[PDB]
Amino acid sequence: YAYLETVVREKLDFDSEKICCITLSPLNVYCCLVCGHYYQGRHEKSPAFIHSIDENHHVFLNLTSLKFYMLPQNVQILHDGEVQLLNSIKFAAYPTYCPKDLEDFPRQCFDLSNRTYLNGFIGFTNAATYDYAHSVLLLISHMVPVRDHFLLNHFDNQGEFIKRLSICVKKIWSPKLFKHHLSVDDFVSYLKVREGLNLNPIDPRLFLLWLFNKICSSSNDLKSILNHSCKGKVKIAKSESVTGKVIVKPFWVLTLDLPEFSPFEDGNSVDDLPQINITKLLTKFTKTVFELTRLPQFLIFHFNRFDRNSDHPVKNRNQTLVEFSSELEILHVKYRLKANVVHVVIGDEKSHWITQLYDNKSEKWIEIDGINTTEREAELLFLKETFIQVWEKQE
Ligand SMILES: [Zn+2]
Repeated sequence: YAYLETVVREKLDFDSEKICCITLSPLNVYCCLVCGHYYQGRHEKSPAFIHSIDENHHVFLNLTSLKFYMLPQNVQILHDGEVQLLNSIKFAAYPTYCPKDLEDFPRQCFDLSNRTYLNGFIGFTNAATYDYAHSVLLLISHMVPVRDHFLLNHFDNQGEFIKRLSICVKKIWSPKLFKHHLSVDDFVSYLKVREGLNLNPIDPRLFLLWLFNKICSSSNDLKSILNHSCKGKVKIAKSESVTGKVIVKPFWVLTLDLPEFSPFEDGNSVDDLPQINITKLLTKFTKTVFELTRLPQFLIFHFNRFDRNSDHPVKNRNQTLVEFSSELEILHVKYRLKANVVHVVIGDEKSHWITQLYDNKSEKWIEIDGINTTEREAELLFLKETFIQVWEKQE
């Protein structure tokens, strides 16, 4: 254990692509726990073994089996579980939870630089590229029954996609992060390279639908939980008694169409701009007849901002001001707002996506924009352009 004082936790990032930085191989990759680079190991002549002699760095983590090794001794560090430093590092690579930990989530935590964060309510690097994916991962990680299943189970038997996704969800909730933000560049890049994710354009709705469908085709357990918790159903219906066509359509996400909008009208006050209350968008179902015949525990709405089959879809998007508060009722079933994905503008204008999430325990809204988090007031959330919302059914 003499070498454990050489470990430098601040250099360790386990969100990176798991490849050897010398051979670019993904096979048998180790992380050097002194400098944090990855090396294929661990036999003589391997990059990790050579690194250990030439750079004088001797403590490694096998990134696949999570066992610790001394090199060039080439011996496993046993009882790594009794060693605080080692527990800490193994937890950074693969957070573990028991049911009672979840009872005190979320809570204020501190990263290694003593920056405080509320666990589960953290941001992500490279929002310029992956903001649409950050919002979707946060949404699904904050649906308690889905989150709990990912945090408390292991997924070595359900294929590479489900294992990688489970690890993202486990890190999103980690109360012991070394730094208070995550990278999911490699996860999203893996989806494009190996799981055929190739939508262009893409946005939080298209990616949420893709990700729910991919989860369902990959895991029978998660399929049954998403089907039960998230999947709604709409029924559309119209001397000789005709019964008339009845379609029952399941949905993950219910699209609410906004009133016709002209991008060329300008004004200098909010009362000059079009507005509509969310309850009025739902009139369709609460007044051919449309009915929500299955109301899920989590009801996800999409506000149809974009006409993608016309020129400059972002610039010409429907900017009707959608008004909502934190509660809603649909034919006597009450819901409370839990998540709000907002569209921000930064050839066409470019979309940027930010995610606001509700914490029941402290009763605060936290807005996650890139790695920044800011509290927001509930009554003013609707002033930004809402795109997707998650509502949770109340007893
Ligand atoms: Zn090193």
